[PDB]
Amino acid sequence: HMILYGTNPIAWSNDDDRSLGAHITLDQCLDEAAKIGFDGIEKGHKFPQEAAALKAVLEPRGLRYVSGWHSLNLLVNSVEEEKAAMQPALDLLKAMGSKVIIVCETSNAIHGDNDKPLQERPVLEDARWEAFGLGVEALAAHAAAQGITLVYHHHMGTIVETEDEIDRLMRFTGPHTRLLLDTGHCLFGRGNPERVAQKHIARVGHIHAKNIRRDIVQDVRDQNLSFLEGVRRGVFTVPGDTEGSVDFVPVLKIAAEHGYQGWLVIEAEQDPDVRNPFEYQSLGLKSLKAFAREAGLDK
Ligand SMILES: [Co+2]
Ligand SMILES: [Co+2]
Ligand SMILES: [Co+2]
Repeated sequence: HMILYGTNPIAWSNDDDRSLGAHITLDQCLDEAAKIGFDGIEKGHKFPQEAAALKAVLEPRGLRYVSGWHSLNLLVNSVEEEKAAMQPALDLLKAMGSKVIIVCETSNAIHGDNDKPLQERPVLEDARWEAFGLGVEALAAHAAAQGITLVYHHHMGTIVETEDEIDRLMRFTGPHTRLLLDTGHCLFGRGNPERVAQKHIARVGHIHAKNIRRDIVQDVRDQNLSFLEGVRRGVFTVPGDTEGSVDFVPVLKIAAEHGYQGWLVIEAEQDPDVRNPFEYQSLGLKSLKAFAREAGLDK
């Protein structure tokens, strides 16, 4: 299949606040992801990191290793220091047959800081954008020569959150650097997911189909809450949730018309005690397959 459907384990156990879903084992997360019908799953903090041990848990379940998140520190480290820091993840992705590496500059990110409101998130100095993009494209070209496509995950609480900052990254990068379009983080950052698709679909190498609850997002803006406070309150949900705001079909229709191939990943951090991972991820996969069908992306 050219279009593959994945999930992300943070719907079961959160990476940034490990108390969320701490009670859910790796076995429960992988068992349920396989039963629901996902073709594969992305890396989470409970995952093994040796290729032989990671195959031992994913192959019996029929799950492919979609990719793994890898933090960048180009704002405080050199490019060479970051090529070294990135190589271990490239070795695992290659050994696992993965074609993509997910990256995001977190040196000064605040999404993992429970005490810091999202409005206090870092903004990259205007002068630094060109050098930062050159460091990103250098890492992208390093990975591409090893057969791995680099996709940058724009994220709340980081220097790349707004739609205009997604444009600036895409202007100061290329050709190997690709965008990971996360529809949840895009709309949360006041961007328009459909408009971002129109501009950058040709450079999109990975897609996260994440929904948002508009009422909860407005609470995070009015009360000036942190990123993780929002997650615990339900800022994110899955495609198909009536409480969501993201219009997925127009995004997938743009991807269909430009011949996108690769993964569509249901990613929805929530409090798993209140938002049962099996129920919401099940609704996400069903709804996202139907949306992709309606958009002409999956036939
Ligand atoms: Co080149
Ligand atoms: Co995140
Ligand atoms: Co994402």
